[PDB]
This record gives sequence, C-alpha cells and structure tokens, in this order.
Amino acid sequence: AEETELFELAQAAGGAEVFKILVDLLKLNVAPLAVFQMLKSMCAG
Amino acid sequence: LLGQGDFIRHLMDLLKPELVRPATTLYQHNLTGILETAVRATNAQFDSPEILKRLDVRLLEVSPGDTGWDVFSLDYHVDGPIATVFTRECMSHYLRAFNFLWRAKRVEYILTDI
Amino acid sequence: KDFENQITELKKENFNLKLRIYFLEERMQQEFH
Amino acid sequence: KDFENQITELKKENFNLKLRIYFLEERMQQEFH
Amino acid sequence: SEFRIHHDVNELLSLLRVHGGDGAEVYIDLLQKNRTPYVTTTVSAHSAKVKIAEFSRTPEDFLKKYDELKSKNTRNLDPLVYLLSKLMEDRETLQYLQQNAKERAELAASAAASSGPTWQQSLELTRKMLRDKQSKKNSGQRLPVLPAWVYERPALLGDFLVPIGSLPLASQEAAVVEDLLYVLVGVDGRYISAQPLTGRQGRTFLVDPNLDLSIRELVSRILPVAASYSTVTRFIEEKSSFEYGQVNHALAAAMRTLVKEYLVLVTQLEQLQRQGLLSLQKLWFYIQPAMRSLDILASLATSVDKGECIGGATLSLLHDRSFSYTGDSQAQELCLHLTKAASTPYFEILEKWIYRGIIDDPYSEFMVEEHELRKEKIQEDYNDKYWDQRYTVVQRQIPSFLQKMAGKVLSTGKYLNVVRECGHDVTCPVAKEVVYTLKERAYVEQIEKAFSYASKVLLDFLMGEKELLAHLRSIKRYFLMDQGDFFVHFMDLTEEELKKPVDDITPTRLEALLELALRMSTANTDPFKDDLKIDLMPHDLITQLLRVLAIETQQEKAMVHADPTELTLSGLEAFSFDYVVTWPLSLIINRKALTRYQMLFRHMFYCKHVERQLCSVWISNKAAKRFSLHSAKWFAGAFTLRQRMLNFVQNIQSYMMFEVMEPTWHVLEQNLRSASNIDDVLGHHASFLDNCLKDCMLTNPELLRVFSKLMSVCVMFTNCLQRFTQSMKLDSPQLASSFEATITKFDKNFSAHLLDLLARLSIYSTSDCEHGMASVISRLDFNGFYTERLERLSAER
Repeated sequence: AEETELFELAQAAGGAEVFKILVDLLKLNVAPLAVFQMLKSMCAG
Repeated sequence: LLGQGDFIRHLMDLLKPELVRPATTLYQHNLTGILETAVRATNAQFDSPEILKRLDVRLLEVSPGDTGWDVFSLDYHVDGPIATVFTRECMSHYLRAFNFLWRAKRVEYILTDI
Repeated sequence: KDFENQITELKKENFNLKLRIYFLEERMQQEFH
Repeated sequence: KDFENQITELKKENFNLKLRIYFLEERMQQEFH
Repeated sequence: SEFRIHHDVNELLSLLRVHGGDGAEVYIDLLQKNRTPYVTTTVSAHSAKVKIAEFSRTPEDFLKKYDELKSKNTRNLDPLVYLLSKLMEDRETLQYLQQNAKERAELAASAAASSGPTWQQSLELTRKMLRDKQSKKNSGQRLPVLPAWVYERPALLGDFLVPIGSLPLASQEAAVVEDLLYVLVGVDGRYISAQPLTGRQGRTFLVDPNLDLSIRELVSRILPVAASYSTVTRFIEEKSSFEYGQVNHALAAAMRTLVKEYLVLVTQLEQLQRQGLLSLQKLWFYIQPAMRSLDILASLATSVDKGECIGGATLSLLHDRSFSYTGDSQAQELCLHLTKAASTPYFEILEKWIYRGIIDDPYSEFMVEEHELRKEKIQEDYNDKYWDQRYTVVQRQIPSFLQKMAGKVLSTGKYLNVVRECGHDVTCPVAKEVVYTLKERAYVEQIEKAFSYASKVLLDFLMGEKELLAHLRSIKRYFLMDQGDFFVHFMDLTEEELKKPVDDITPTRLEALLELALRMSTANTDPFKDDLKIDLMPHDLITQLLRVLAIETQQEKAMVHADPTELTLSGLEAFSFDYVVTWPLSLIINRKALTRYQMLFRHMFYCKHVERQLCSVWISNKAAKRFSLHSAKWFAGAFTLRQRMLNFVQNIQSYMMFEVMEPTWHVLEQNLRSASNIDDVLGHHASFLDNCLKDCMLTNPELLRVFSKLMSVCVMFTNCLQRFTQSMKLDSPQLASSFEATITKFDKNFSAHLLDLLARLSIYSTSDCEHGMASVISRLDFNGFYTERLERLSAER
C-alpha cells in the first residue's frame, strides 16, 4: 500500500486527492507517454 | 503496385459492378472473396497466403461523389522489420502507386471493353 | 482484406463479455444462495 | 467507411463489455468480502 | 483486477471532477496497453532529477526527497519523479488539475467543519515484527529463527561497548595508536573515549583534549573506518537474524569471512605494534589500503538494512551496486563474488523451483510460491484458480537479473509446478547451477532450454496421462451425437421424463433411463463414459442465455434477475448434462467453461426434439396419401405449414450441421494438432467453443429471441397438430381449441414469424454481412415461391 510513502512523495512534490490511483497505475507499470497524455486530458477534464 | 495482370484485371472486372454499385452497397466480404478467387484463378496462386496477409484493404475517404473505379483501392501491410522499412510515408507511397494503378487498370478494362 | 478485420475483434470481445456476464451472474447468484 | 463503421461498433461494444465485466468483477470481489 | 480501471481510472474521471472530455477512461485505456509486469524505465534519471530541481520553486524538499525516497528504496520512484517533473512543465495541465482538485478540496473542507535512534529498539522492533511476518508467511509452521538467547547476552559478539597531559609527541602518537587499535578491536581508547553507536552507527568518538590538533585531524580519517567497522559488525549480526533470512545469513557469513581479513590486517599491524616499529603516517599508509574498503563493505550492508531488503530487494541492490562499483574495481569484483555465492542461497531454490520443478519456500525467495489452490474444485466450479493459482507469483520478490527472465521464468515455473501437481514431480534435467554471474543473457540462456524442456514435458504428459484424444473422440458423441445411436437412445428414452414436468420429473427414473440408454447402443467404444453424466438447470437455456444476452440490456431485472421460480419447472428446458475430469486429469471444464461446452447440447437437442416431433407428425400423416388432402382443411393446411416450417427449422439445422459445424470442429482438430503448450491446446479448444457458438448464433439477444420465437412457434404448431390429431383421431376440448383448421391461421402466423426470422437473417447479412448470415439468406431464398414474396416483404421496410 505505502499510503504514507505516497503522501511523503506528495509532500516532496510540495504542491499547493491522494492521487495514489496513479500509483496503482505505476503498480500496473503504465507507460510515461500514455501517462502524460492522460494527465493532460484529465487536466482538461 | 499493380503486378500480375490476371489478378489486376480480375479486380477491375469484379469491382466494375461494385464501382457501379453504390458505395454504401460495397460487399466487403465480396472484396475478400474476389481477392481469394483471383489469387487461386490467376497464376497469383503461386503467391503464398503470406502474400494474402500482406494483402490489405482500407477505406479511402468519405467521398461518395467520386467514381467507383476512382475510389477502389488495395493496401499492403509491412511487418516488424518490414514495418520499419516500408515506412508509413513509404506505405502511403505504395498505396498511392496502387491507387494510380487502379485508376489506370479499371479504366484499362473499361477501355479494352470500349 | 484488413479493413473488415475489426468486426471479428468486436465479435470476440462481445462473446467473451457475454460469457463473462453469464458466469459472473452464476457466481453472484451462488453468493446470493 | 464500412471498416470504420465496424471498428466504431467494435470500440463501443468493447467499452460497454469492459464496463460490464469490470462491474461484475468489482461486485464479485466485494461479494467475496 | 483486470478491470482495475473501473476502480481507479473511471473514478479518476468522476472524482477528479473531470466529466467532460474523455475523463480518465481513455486514460485507463492508454495505460492498460502500457502496464507491464516488469519495469523498463531506462532513462537519464539524473537529467530528469535536474529538470525537477530546476522547476522546484522550493527545491530543498524536492532534492531531499530525491534522496529520502531511495532510503526505503521503494518501487519505481523514477516514474513518479518523472511524472512530478513533466507535470510541472505544463502549467495549463497543472492549472486544469488544480481546477479539478482544489474545488473538490474546498467542498471537502466545507463538509468537514459542518458536523532517538536506539540500535537496540530499532533492531528489536524489527526482529519481533519479522518473527511475526515469518510466522504469517509460514501459516502454521515453526521457524529456525534466532534464539531469545541469541538476542540476549548483550554485546554477544563482544561488541565495542590514560594520562596524556604532557605526553611527548612520539608517546602521544604511540598512545593514540594504542587507543585506535583498541577501537579497531572495538575497545576503549587510552586517553580519549568513544560513546557507543547513536543507534545506526559505530562508536561516536570523543577525542581526548590532549590529543593534538594535528593528531586529532589524523585520527579523523581513522574514526570513519572505525565507525564503519562497528556498524558493520552490528549489520552482520542483523543479517544473521533468521528474520533477515538464510540468504541474509549467507551474506553475513561471507562478510564474516572478509571480516577475518579485517582482523588479519589488525594483527598484521599488531606485528609491528608489538615490535614498536610502527608510526602514525605508516599506519595511515596501511589503512588507506583497506580503510576505504571498510566503508565500502559497510555500504552494501547499510543498503540492505535501510531498504529492509527481504527477498530480491537486497539482490537487486547488490546487482546494481556491482554494476556501479566500477572505479572501485576491488568492490566491483568483491560484490560480484558475493552475488555469485549468495545467488545459490536462492538460486538453489530457484534451481529447485526451475530444475526440481518444486520451489522450496521456507522463506519463499523464489517469486514463484506454490499458492494454495485445490485443483479438484476447478472442474465443478464456474470460477477456478488452481489452474492459475497453484503457484502464485510474488512480483515484489525478484533479483535484479532474475526480474528479466521472471516472466519467462514465471511460465517455466508454472510448467514445473504443473509437473509437480501432475503427481510426477520431477527435476528439469537442465539444472544449470543457478548462481550470479556477469552474463545476464546467460541467465536466460539455459533458462530458455529449461522452459522449452518444461513445455515439452507438459505436452508429453498431456499426450500421456491426460490423453485428451479419447476425451474428445468420446465427447463427439456428447452434445453432438456424431452417431445416430449416440443420442438416439437419449431421445427415445427422455420422452417420458420430459413429459413429466421439471417439477414432475423423477430423478431415479431418469438415472435408470440413462443407465439403460448407456447400455442401449453399440457405440460404447469410447471409454470416457464414466466421466460424463446428465443434469438439469432450474431455468431454461433461454432463461439464463437471454438474460446474459440482454446483459442489463433491457431485462436486467425484468427477466435476467427475474427468478425462474416466477415460471414453473418445465422438464425440457430445465434439463442439462453432466461431465467432469479430475484436477490433474483435465479439470479444464470449469462450470463456466463446462457450461459453455454443455449448452451446445441443449440447443442442439432442442432442435433435434423439434425435428423428431415434426417427423412423428409426418409419419402419423401417412394416411392422408390414400385420399385427397383437399378434404382435410384441419389436416391439410398442416401440409402447407410443414412445407413452410421445414425451411424454418429442418433447413435451419443444416446450416449448423455443415457451415457452422465443420469450421469450429475442424479448427479445434487442427489447432490441437498444432497445440504444444497448455495455452496452445486451450486456444484450439477455445476456437472450437467460441467459433462454434458464433456459427450457432446464440449470443445476439434480439436475433436469438427471434430464432427462439420461430422455434417456439414451430413447437406450438407441432403441439397444436398433435392436439388436433388426438382430438380428431379420438373424434373418429383444449386440443380442439388449439385449432379447428385454425391451424391454417397458426401456419400463417408461423409463416409470418418465418418472414420475421428471414428479416433477421437479412439484417445479419446486411448490418454484419458475414458468410453465415449470407448463408442464412441463401438458405431462405432457395426458390422465389417462398422467397420472392419474402424479398418483397424485405423491401417492405
């Protein structure tokens, strides 16, 4: 799980929504290019 | 690239009614059937079923106004190292050669009949 | 020849999904009884 | 566009079938708990 | 699971406040074909880190975490770091995510307010937790764990737990050398002191004030290696824990072997020390030879401990370190040696798992662990795991080099665990000693031969003990007749049982009928008969088949969730079949797979019974040839209706018999002939099943309902004909009310239903073209006498 380590990474990111569904995609080992396209699309909504 | 003329004229003859036939009424299964029949009929039967796999088709565009012979086309797949050699631009070049050859050969059958 | 191939893929996807639905329904019914 | 129609039908059917199978899998996992 | 996108990505679209656009559904689809069991993140990670720090407004925490996250050495921190850097690149994407998140954050906030390091403690918590973890993994087993007395006797290794006010400079150097030698032996200094390790440490020195500033500076180099050696002894003890692992014990013992070299050098210097012929600069010269090596050795130990490296964690850390220990060529080779040795601690089990086909998992170091999976309950269960969970894969536990072949190794280990579950557990004759070596392709090289041998052995064992050839030459009689006498007895005997409703059927009478029909034919050459039986379902084949076809389509609760108890127990559709094959002996047919193989019997035998009823009606209709059928208004419209319905039913059967049947059956035969692995045979059978049901056309709820309506119309017409025959031959109530030559109207309704079914076939041949639909249209349009009219009604859209 490492929910605490995911929050540690988020605080490391130091931004302004755990976002660990993406860490689940990392567990599935999704690709960075599709990840970037998905991030841009989810940002647009 | 419009090779064996037996199969080339087989395609032109089998698509003349299809070209005359409505674009929406294109019998897609009839296309593959005509391809297989031409392969087995003409000396293209010497061509392997691997060539039949490289044999591909694809819709051209949304343009029902153009003629049937002007709209008929056939594709040519490239696999792995063949994919890396026959580039997408190269694939388009081969497809355009096939398209010009179709505009030539359907018209050629039409003119040989004319 | 390769433009009509997507139909077979759709057919296999739909058949697999229908079989999965039938088996999943038999499993959920087993969980319900 | 016949290939396009078959492909679009395959995409919609696959999306719906995947949604149905995912709902069945999630409901069977939850019922397994 | 396989649909984990529904849990993550679909909720990413919904919860992320992104409902417009594609949301994270298309993102789920993008990551689905991009999600690998392994990691292929080769990238200039230094470049990505530089980009992140460059865009880091507060780069202190960014760089700190860039180091801290590696402290745990977690899973694929590089992808997250790259994501955190590349997302900072697109302020529009960042601002849009801020819109997607901050508004929901405000909503949640509003909804909320309405209503020191002790080595002893750090290691004791670790030891107790690891004992509990090893007990959990044991799941009812003991442990060769370290003893409580091993934890006791504090400083069990004898761990490191003089007036020099006006000493001459030479005497000061000598006394400092004595103190430092005692420290190197883990002993107290002469004029100075050394506080113990502040948890993860060696000895926190406390230099003597009388130690010269130059003397203190020279000693400063020594103190690093001293603390390194003390912490190294502590780490060796830590790896000596059985909780650390037997492989950790092997690593610690190899370290102890080199530690002898440390004490050896201590004594080598002690030779001159007792001789009194050493010097501070001479000592520094000798220390430089291995003072760095001391810290180098403690490095890998701290890497394992800080990552709590269990399983292939320390293995991957070690292999990466060996790939980076270059420059320090000595460490580049020493770590390789440790790798090669300690591989065998797991590689023996790996060889055991790979070679022996039996993975030893006292610690479950091999990723393949023989997960509990009762193979017997696979056949009778609609959902089974034994075929896939007789050996689970611990993807988290894998070595650096092992991770490459692991997937191929996963397949090979699955085959080997299959051989073990086959009773004939065996070692693969390829027992290339699993051990660590620089050749990585060599690790998979002999692995290729081993996997090939495993697959070949599986194929041979299937052709032997499984012997699926007879299991199919006999199943041909099952659900497909393939011989008139195969199902002739079943049709001839089940008549009374089916006449008895499903509530009225007698199971004992059915059993007797089955046994007698089993002995009633000469086709008993098939020996697998005992593996097969009959059965029944508390719902019609339609009752569940159409419910699945309308999979929450139009009758989610109207008919699919409507219990068959709403209707009555009817003998015919409720009937079913039974068959089974053991776990090792082909538990292939799980109740989902077994149901798929079974229901073809139901559909085929339904059509068979309808044709039998039609043939019985026609045979009883043998007297009408002795006169003119014109005077048979209630018995001659039957002739026209039979002509109109033979094309609907009897002719409908021929398309299944030849076009549908030959393709799937021959595909199964040829694909099984080309099948070499279990997956290949599964593909051949899956073709025989899916493609056969596809040509059966039993998965389109609208078209299947139309065909069922036509078949039911035919069945009702046969029933009305039989009723009119019973009410007329006995005439020589309800049966006479079925038809009074109104069976002419029933035949007209059958013709209309046939027109609708031909329209459905035309719809299949138009919206799907196909060859089977074109054949359905071709079989309908046999002649225009009943097809030119159908063609006009087809134009009647």
